[PDB]
Amino acid sequence: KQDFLRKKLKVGKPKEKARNATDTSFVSKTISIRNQHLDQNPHDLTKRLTLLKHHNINVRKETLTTFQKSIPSIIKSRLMTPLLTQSIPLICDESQQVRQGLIDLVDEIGSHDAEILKLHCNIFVLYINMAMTHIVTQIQADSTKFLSHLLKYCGDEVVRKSWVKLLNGVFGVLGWNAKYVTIHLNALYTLVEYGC
Amino acid sequence: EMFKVIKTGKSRSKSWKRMITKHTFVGEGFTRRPVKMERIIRPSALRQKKANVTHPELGVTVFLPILAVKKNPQSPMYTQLGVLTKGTIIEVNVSELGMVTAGGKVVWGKYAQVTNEPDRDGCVNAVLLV
Amino acid sequence: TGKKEKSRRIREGRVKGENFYRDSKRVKFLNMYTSGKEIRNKKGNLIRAASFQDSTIPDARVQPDRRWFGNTRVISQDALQHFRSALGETQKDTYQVLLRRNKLPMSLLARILDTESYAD
Amino acid sequence: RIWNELYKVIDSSDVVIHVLDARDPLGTRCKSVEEYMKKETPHKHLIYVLNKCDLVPTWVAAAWVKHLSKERPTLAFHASITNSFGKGSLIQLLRQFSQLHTDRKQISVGFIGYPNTGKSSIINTLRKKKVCQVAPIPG
Amino acid sequence: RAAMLPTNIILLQNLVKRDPESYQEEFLQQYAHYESLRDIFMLGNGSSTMAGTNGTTMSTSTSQLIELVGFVSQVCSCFPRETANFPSELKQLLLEHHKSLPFELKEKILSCLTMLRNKDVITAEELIQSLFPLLVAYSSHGNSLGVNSHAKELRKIIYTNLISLLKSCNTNGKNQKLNKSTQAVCFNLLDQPDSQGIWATKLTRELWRRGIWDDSRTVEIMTQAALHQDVKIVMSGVMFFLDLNFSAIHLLRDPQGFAEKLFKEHLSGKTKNKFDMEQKISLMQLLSRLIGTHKLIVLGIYTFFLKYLTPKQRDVTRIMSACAQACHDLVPPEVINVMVRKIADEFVSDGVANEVAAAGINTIREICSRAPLAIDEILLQDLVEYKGSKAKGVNMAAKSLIALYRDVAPEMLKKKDRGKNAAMEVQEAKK
RNA sequence: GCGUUGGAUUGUUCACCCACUAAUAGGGAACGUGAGCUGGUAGACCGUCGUGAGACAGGUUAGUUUUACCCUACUGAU
RNA sequence: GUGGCCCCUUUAGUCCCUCGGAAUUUGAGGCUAGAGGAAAGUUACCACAGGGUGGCUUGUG
RNA sequence: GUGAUUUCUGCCCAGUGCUCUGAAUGUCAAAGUGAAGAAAUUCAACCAAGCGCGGGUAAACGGCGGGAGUACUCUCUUAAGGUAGGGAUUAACGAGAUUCCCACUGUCCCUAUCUACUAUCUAGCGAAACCACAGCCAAGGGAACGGGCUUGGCAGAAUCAGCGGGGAAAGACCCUGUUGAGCUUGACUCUAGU
RNA sequence: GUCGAAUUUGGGUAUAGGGGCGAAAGACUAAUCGAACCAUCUAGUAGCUGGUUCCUGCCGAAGUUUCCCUCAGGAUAGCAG
Ligand SMILES: Nc1nc2c(ncn2[C@@H]2O[C@H](COP(=O)(O)OP(=O)(O)OP(=O)(O)O)[C@@H](O)[C@H]2O)c(=O)[nH]1
Ligand SMILES: [Mg+2]
Repeated sequence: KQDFLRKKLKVGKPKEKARNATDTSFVSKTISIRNQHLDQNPHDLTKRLTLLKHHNINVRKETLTTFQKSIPSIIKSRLMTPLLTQSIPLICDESQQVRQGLIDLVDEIGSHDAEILKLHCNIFVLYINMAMTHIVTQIQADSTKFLSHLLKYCGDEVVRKSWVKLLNGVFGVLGWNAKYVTIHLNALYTLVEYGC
Repeated sequence: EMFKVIKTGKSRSKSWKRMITKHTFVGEGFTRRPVKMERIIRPSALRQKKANVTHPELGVTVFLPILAVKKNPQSPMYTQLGVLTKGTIIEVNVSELGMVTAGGKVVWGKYAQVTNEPDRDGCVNAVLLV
Repeated sequence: TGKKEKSRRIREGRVKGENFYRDSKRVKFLNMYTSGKEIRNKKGNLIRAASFQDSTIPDARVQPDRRWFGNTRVISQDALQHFRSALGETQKDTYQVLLRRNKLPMSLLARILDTESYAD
Repeated sequence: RIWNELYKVIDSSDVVIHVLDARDPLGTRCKSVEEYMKKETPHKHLIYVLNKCDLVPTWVAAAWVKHLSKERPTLAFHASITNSFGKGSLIQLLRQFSQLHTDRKQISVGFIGYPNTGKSSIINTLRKKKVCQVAPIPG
Repeated sequence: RAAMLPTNIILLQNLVKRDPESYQEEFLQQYAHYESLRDIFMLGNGSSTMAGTNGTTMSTSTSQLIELVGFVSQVCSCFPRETANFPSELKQLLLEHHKSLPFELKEKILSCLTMLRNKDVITAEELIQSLFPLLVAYSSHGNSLGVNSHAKELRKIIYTNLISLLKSCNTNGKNQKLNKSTQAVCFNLLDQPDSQGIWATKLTRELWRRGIWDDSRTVEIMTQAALHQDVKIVMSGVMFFLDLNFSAIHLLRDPQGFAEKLFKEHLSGKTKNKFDMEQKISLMQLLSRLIGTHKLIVLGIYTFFLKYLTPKQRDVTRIMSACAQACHDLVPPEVINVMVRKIADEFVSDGVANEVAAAGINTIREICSRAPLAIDEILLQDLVEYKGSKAKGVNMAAKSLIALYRDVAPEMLKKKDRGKNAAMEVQEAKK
């Protein structure tokens, strides 16, 4: 318990700094804030793109409605294929409201630009035949609406690629109740038509 | 005579808390501890930053900022608490005096010994150790 | 049998109150809230004073040393001025922040009455 | 009595948030405390939080945040247990300060400002339940 | 409960494990969903870019596949039909994409393969061909530099899973067919000179420590690693042969040539100057501890030490403690005399400090304990000068040298030091 | 010797504010342990802590001692 | 000149004692000589039994 | 467990618990098996569950970030993002806690008056608490404090109605038992049940 | 405060003490409840308090001196008969 002391001479190690040498070395980190996006920018829909994954349901519905309204000014741009990539998996969504909003969006984008549907037809049919085999019946029922609205616009390359997956998925979901059966039967009519 | 007992609770039955009655030096980045975790209380009024240091030569005194407490002769716990009792030895800045060693290195810290009991006087008066 | 402090200490590898919970270090901390207390006998008189209340007047000496009277804190002019410049740059910017701030030296940062005397 | 609590809170705090009303921040600023924190306590951080941003348009909030980010970080905020704004940004900033103060073992954040600015509501928003009493009356 | 049963897997599997003749349709209702899910997976904060993610939120498709994989892997043994291609689907899901799968799904498949191998559905000979190629791929430096690639965690998972596999296989009897096969891949990794033998060395050390790979074939792998060009592989080999050394030295094929090749390649030959001092010292330790133990002769060691035998040098107490460890009864004492006269000139000279002199004498007497006739009486006397030295380091040191030569060559000492029995033994034996 | 006020303020008052006034002086006899009348344990909630029972750095709320007819003193009365 | 300056573990017994109806052989106990060295908190929901001026000050660091 | 409706409901199975018809190996009781010995006995092997090990679960207790390159250090993502600038202007009920306004008044300045039953006096009836002895003051000693002691001021019967200063003259709080009980917990020893 | 109902109530009946019942206050369970009441074991017991009955004569004290895991109930030196 001394007021002054040495460790030791400590042969082999670096010598030491004596007792009073001042050390003028430091480091200064710089704080980083979020941006918070308070000022309108042209790149604003690119931020609403990812709200299709929002845990809330009204958020996703209103986002799909906004993208529906903003179609003609973005139909030819760098945002449409990511829009469809991020919105197609809502076929297996838990809400009739969101599925209906997506039906409306695909109708609008089909009336405007159908080459994008022709380009994205594969993941479309994959998610449709996933919904056809979904253990949830709310999702298993609303498959054929997406299918019919798809055939309405692209129609024949979908069957030129995948015919049997479609047919066996429909015959599965049919079980082979009031209006879902009618929708399945209309889809069957349109499918067999595009098979002619 | 140094620590006062402080009691906590509605029915005050727990004491466990100790207030230092005398003047103190805490440092530059003090930042009080939470109440559930603080035991030693060093109140803001009994907290000194500057002393009144006299050079025995030159017949001159200066109001210098304190840098540290190295040795309070009573129970070196008190050194870590930073208690400025009589006879306490402190490091004070001396850059105002323009002292320089052989080599041209400016001196900015020196030892001083307090000569008063600042629990009785708000002043902390000290003498430089040349 | 498995729920015994003996078996626990065996399978893993002293103070009153060491359990599956509350190791050595924790028991001492939690005893702080209680036993800042004053011990007495049955008739009433102090055996053991409360903590930080020992009540003994120590021998308060300070020995001579050649290490007093010496320069304890030294700095060269070039390092000093560079240190001034960098921190004058740093501490004007509020988004910046120094990391340690305690190991660092921050301390390094006519009159006519002589002629006329109120009376002339 | 109140200013004793103020200085107690500051001395116990490692960070000080300064809550302003977006209707009148310069009215609700309290510059003397910032000057005291400059001279006395440079080791504290002293950031701004605009609150009640839901009452004013977005461009006014952006303007004030731009005007005040020149000097102090200045987050914008809206306090509600249900529908909030700025919660994650403030969380991120506080854990930044925590990462800087890695040796202290804990970091205390005081809430300073005028009455009726939303300090209790900001705390209740961070915790996401009613922790502090709240009322439209000031005190 | 009925409508929720398809959503609750934990109850479904406990029901299926009881009566699996029932719950066939319940299993097909989920296998179809799993098929449709895998058929899919087969194929910033700036004002402009899309917002990023935190790293812990996932997709509802992935959250379903992660559950279905476990269900199917736990009831495949009850439904051998309709599941025969399931592990092959997992394998070609892993080792043909590597990147379009999230980390949680990869981890889940990696654990389901391990339990499918614990059960005898899958064999080690085809699980190894799944696990090893992913190590090299996630140690790529191009796969590990995405945004949220979990490359380090995956490289740890695959490594500990391989360890569990081989520990599993070597319990009853040592599966030589497996060990001899997965040592060949270590050999064929150490050939690739970039860094890929890391996953051979780090693994062989673990298996040696677990006692699973006590064999002559394995020590050759670490020999080749020590003889390698990459620093972190050479160090793995050296630290293996260190851990005072371990029993692996008693399974070497030629320790003398090993030490010769080491001293020639790394330290002296090209003087490439790749190793830092902290690694050079660990190489010196290995060389000296092999040499002293097995009676080797190199003779270049003893001039290589002399550059570093100076008290103004970085951490010399380790170097001089290995100097003694390379001394024998069977080497020419002149090449050690030069060493002792360097130490004596530079450590027990005029003006030197107490610790310095004590270190010198202590590292000389433990040399002379192995090579007694390596310093002569004239300097022995100069060093036993320091007996009564008042410092308590040099005295304790000199007494050790005196007690060392009191039992070995007491005639070199003077009459003052021969302690009551050496002198009596000399008086009878001098006539 | 004689007087030395009326009020506002409990997000509080170990005090201050504006008026009137000739003036708006300071104190004691209680507070040198504890003594008229009035504001400022049991139940419950939030916060900190605790594995927990519970405790508190806190905060809020509600919440039953009841003389004199005895001696003395004092005030009046035979 | 007969040196120096200040209490629970274990082993062994020639021809040691005993195992009580006699003996032998294993074990056990002695007496010898050796070598080693049971247990945490809380209670304001509580209860019981006890206990508890040196004439001091004033305006001037 | 939460506590109408409405609105919101993001992430973590590192930890502690719970759970899994979860391989082998490890730990591993009794019975049973083998070896030695003349035998009592000694040793070894085998050895269920449980543990350990690794999978699931957070409207379970906890808890609050992720990844990569060489615990540290650099880097960049942070999806508890307000869906919109219409984002919060938000019932009824209550012997619940609180502030302000109108009205109204003896709450107050500033007290006065009246009625009934008492008190009061009388006939009859007739207790209780408390009680070492008793009962005028001042100063001193004194445990800060005398009705009794010392020194002084004084002191005249027996008494009625009132008063509440004192005496009546009958509290909390603090501490201690190696106490009594209640409660809790991987504190110790046990135990029903399984 | 409430007053047509989760309403108020009589009689009969069921639940019994480490047990019951509880729209939960540790509330109620015959003026008794953080474990009812009666008798016995039982003159239960610590610790501490209170008290302990006739006269005279003669002698006549004591307070760290040394220790058992610190208080502690003690064991002892010395003093007196
Ligand atoms: N619209 C809106 N109102 C807010 C916001 N924050 C607070 N308020 C409202 O402001 C009122 C008063 O502010 P407080 O929450 O009490 O803020 P405070 O005065 O600092 O709180 P205290 O510390 O308790 O005094 C509250 O009753 C809220 O209703 C906000 O972000 N937006
Ligand atoms: Mg307020």
